[PDB]
Amino acid sequence: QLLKIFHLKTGKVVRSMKISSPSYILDADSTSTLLAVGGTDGSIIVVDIENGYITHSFKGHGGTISSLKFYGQLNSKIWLLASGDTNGMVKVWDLVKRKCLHTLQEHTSAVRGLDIIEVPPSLNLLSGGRDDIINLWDFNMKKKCKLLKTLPVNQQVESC
Amino acid sequence: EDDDDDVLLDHESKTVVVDDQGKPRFTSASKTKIKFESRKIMVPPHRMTPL
Amino acid sequence: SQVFGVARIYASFNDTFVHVTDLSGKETIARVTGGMKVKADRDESSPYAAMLAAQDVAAKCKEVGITAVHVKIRATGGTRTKTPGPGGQAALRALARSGLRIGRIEDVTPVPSDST
Amino acid sequence: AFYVEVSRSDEIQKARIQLPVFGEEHKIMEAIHHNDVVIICGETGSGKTTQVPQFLYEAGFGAEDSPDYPGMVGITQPRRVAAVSMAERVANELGDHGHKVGYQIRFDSTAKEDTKVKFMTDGVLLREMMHDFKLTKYSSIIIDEAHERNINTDILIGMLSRCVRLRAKLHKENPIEHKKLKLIIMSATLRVSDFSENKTLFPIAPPVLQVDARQFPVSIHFNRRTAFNYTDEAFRKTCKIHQKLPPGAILVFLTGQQEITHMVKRLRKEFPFKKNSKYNKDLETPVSKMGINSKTTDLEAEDIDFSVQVIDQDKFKSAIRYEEEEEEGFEEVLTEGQTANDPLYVLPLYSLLPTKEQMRVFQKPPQGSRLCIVATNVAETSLTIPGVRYVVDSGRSKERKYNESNGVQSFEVGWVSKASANQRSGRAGRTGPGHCYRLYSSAVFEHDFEQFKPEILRMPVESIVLQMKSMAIHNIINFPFPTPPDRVALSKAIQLLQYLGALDNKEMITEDGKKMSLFPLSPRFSKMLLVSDEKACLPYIVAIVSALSVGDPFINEFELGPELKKELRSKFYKSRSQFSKLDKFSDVFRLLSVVSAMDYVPKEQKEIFMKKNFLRGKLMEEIVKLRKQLMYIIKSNTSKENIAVVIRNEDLKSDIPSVIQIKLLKQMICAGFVDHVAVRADVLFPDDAKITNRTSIINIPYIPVLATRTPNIEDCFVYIHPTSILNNLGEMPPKYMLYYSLHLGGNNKTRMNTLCDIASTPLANIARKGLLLTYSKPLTGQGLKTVNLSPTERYCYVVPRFGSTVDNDLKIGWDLNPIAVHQKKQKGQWTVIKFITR
Amino acid sequence: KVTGRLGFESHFTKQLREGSQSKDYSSLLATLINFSPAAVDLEIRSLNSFEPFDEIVWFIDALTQGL
Ligand SMILES: Nc1ncnc2c1ncn2[C@@H]1O[C@H](COP(=O)(O)OP(=O)(O)O)[C@@H](O)[C@H]1O
Repeated sequence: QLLKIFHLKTGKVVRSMKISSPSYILDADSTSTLLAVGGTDGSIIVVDIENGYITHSFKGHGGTISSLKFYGQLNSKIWLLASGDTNGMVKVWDLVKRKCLHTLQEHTSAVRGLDIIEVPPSLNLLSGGRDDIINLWDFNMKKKCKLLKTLPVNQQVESC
Repeated sequence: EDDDDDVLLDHESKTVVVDDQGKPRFTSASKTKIKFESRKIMVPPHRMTPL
Repeated sequence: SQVFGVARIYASFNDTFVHVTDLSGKETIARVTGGMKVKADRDESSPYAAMLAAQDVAAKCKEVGITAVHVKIRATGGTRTKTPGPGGQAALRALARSGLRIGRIEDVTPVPSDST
Repeated sequence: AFYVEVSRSDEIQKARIQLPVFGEEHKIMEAIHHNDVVIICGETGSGKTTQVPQFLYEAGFGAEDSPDYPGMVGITQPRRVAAVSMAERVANELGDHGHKVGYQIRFDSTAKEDTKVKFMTDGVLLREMMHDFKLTKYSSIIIDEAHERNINTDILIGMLSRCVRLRAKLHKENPIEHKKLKLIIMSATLRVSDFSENKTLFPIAPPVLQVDARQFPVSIHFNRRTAFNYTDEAFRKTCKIHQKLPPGAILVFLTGQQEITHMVKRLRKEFPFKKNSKYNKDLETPVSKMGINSKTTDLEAEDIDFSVQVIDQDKFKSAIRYEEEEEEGFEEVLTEGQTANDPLYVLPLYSLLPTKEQMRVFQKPPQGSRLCIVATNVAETSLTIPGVRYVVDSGRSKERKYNESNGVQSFEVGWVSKASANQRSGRAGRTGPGHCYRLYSSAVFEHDFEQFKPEILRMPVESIVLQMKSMAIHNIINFPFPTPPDRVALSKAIQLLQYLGALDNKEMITEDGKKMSLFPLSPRFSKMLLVSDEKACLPYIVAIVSALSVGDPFINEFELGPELKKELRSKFYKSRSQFSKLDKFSDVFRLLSVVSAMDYVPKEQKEIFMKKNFLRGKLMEEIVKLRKQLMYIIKSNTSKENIAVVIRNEDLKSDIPSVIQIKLLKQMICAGFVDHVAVRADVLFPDDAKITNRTSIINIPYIPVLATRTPNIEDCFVYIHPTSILNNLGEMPPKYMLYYSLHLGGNNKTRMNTLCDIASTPLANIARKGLLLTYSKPLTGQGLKTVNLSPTERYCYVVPRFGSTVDNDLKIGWDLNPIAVHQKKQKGQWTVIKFITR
Repeated sequence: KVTGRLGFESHFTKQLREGSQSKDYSSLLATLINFSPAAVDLEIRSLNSFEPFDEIVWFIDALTQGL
């Protein structure tokens, strides 16, 4: 049972949806009006929060779904989604074409803590895990590659 | 003088248009069953003919 | 793709246990009883007590990630009732309702070969 | 108390000294000190849009220390792009004070804290004034470029006159409990007597002032011909300009976002950069393209389609047939250092741009690259480009055009006036002796360009008064407009909105009325497209309203109608009785099915259907152009996602309705035209009707609602048009018919524009929302009883009366069949909730 | 079920409106005395009592001119 409270003087339940699986990870955008939530099966719904209902489904995946992240700069045309996992993988979706950009099966435990930025579309991302590997990627828009691994000795949760 | 009878009551896209203040906005989502379970229960062969 | 736990539902006298384990048997997940939900000490073997106990176990096990449960009902065994009471069916109905796929219902109650 | 010390930078300071708006600042501020309503009659290129609010902050508006003027300052640009550009402009100008400048372009944006001299938008402060009828906050209000005569400017000053009257009345006795209100209006032309010296707008005569500037010689050049594709004409001309002419930037007055983006990418293709920075800058300008801001913002003239226009080359030349190598503007020499293939710093400027493209106009180009703007009316009076010398003008600006009682209603790009055209041309000789190229002939400029009109004249008064009701002003009959319209017509507009359901019997707008007022279209069609989101009838209804808005498609009697004429009329009637006709014989299902037939045809099979079944090519193409856009508009406003909707192909195209959907669309068009109903005269005057089968079908008399019934015979007795399916078959006309409009023929017979036929009950169900029908008492003489549930409920059985025959002052009206209602007893009278099905 | 020829209003309220425009109510009272008490209650319970009060002050002035 997903709900949203508008934080302003109207503190009423604005929208309420019936999501499929009991979920345990949410992220809103760096901007407003995008809320992504993925259940404990493979389903990552994303919701425009103003007129609150489902704007993307994203069946897509496998296993219960770990942490995820947006890519948001105000007034852009890119709008990616990060989509970690429990069985170690990162499957990046966009939101402007509803397509799996790149499938990446490389990890060994739950992919907690991944982050996306661009440095001059370059768009380097970085995905930690309950395994000790942070494993940043170059992540071009068409076809992507890998760079260094640089291995912290932790159990990294939310590697910002 | 012949009166009628009428009630008279009450896919996805691949593009964006954002806003005047940033704030992107995507088109609608497609629509979204319980299980396939089974239970086998044995019958002792003295309540067979009643079954 | 589903993964499987094992229920080990204990339909004891004056109490009811439900704790799903991964199907080896070592790593138990969310031991609850009938006592730690109700507050009366008279019906800690209540069917309602076992019902919300199995509901909380179903929530915690869906939080961990197991989706199906091979279910194994055990009565108190020994030289005693040898047969499940009402709490076993109560917990069985509860976690069969609560969104969890069920597999291979059995009976693992011990049989004595005429002990004392 | 007197003033707070201000400060500016040196170069903007001397720029303000050099521009002539610094000369009249003391006389303007003394006219403000001596009178509230001050008129300024400046112009573009002067500097009065920018520096006069800085003069007001100098004068003490925004100073808390002054007990006279401790309030806000609101600068009201009618365009939100003008609001943000002048906001960042005066934020640069006040400098160290520059953090006191703010903008508010939509309603969801509230006041930012750091400003006291804030810019905003016309509709923004009208909703602000609506929920604050007192207007405590703002000590002053600045109405700039009010010369445009917008509907927003008209409603704006019509509220503001009474607003400043009541505020000054409450202030002049006590400054403590009531502060002043300084109204400062500007304009571009000097015809401000309709703002100042109108006794209905102002019984108290307000002072008028001027403070204009200087201009370098503009050389205007009219071409020997006038081209059809004005985009290719302007593009060929501007490549020859940037190839051959001496340096000085270009402003291209063109029409819309699509054409402007096409010209900007073509200009960047023709004069490209090798440098990655400028190439990526042009890439960002081409990437960031659109925005709408449908409901939660003010609106402008970029609805981009409500236009049934059409065109050709013989049509254009027959419009300009009074006009009966070496070309003007091709005189001066190319200068050294200026290559013919120089890079061009190309910039689009339409109103639907983002802010990070609206700021990029005021950046200097790379060296060796010349600056260029391709734009529309934002840079006419509000904005001005610092550096242009060549302006080139297509002479066509998108506004509202609507002519009456014939189904022509288009938001099309007409032909701009002589005064506004010369105001566009006067941006050529602006930085130096400049060159304007008007993309037509001077004979065209003479003939079809009028000299000096308001949007309140160009738009229907029903949508005008609905706009006023959504802005929540109720004393509309005596409201001070510069052009107050016909009081008969606006009372008919209030009556029409009460008939459609926008206005109740106490004249406050309903929610359906506000959802009508959101539309940039007629109230009738807005009602249609609001109601028809029920039981899958929206493609049918959008086809019908697109057909009525585009005009008559049928080639019927603009031609024949001895040896081939008989066979051609016979095959024409066969084409009528073919796939144009399969469903009923009401009237309008043919007008649905000919457009449903445009799906049953491949694209290379285009001309055969028009050339066989007698349809007009450009109108039949612009209806299937208009259908996509109108479905986009109404899906955008009524569906749960505002902006992001798209229109696929088959759902605009077609499907086939059987029985429930044709009767449902019949009650939809009844909801469209509920006051254009008609009755066969047997049910009012069976003696005068002479109801016989041998009376001709265009002679069985029909009677409309609300029309006077004097003892003359043919007062209400208006007849059927020959161009329907009656007058072609005519067996027995059903009793209640619909029409769109009325046209009087030469035999003094007012013929119709008939649409459909209802028996009793969908007519009653439609009228229930309206304020046409007045109910009777519960009638249980021989029938079955009224069942109550409560002293405020009722399940009674009543006959309805349509045309308000209680106290019959000759407004003719008829009863209906008895129907079972479900009442609720509001405040002494029994309103109706719903009906009861059998 | 429906029943035709029940056109707008019953004779009590019709005669009341005609009597109010004709400044006397004598025929209205002659009807009102005459017809049955069950019907009298059935019409007098629904006298259209709302904000201009035309029907109810016409009835009070009718009983004034009656007695
Ligand atoms: N946002 C802006 N940034 C820089 N300069 C501007 C801006 N807006 C207008 N200007 C310049 O300021 C000058 C004064 O024009 P403006 O005050 O805007 O209109 P008006 O002449 O109608 O008062 C113009 O020459 C124009 O080029």
